[PDB]
Amino acid sequence: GSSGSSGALENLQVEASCSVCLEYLKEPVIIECGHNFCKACITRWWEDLERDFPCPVC
Ligand SMILES: [Zn+2]
Ligand SMILES: [Zn+2]
Repeated sequence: GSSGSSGALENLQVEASCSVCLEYLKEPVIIECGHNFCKACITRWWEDLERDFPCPVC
């Protein structure tokens, strides 16, 4: 029996995470919009050279 693992009780550290899969990453791709996107995701949409395109999530 071991409790106390996850939670925001108290810790000096900030991190982000994808929006689609909601996975924890070290360096999330912050597109123009701002939302977080992982290579696995950001890629699914950024498949073509459609640089000019609105955020999918928004
Ligand atoms: Zn993702
Ligand atoms: Zn967005």
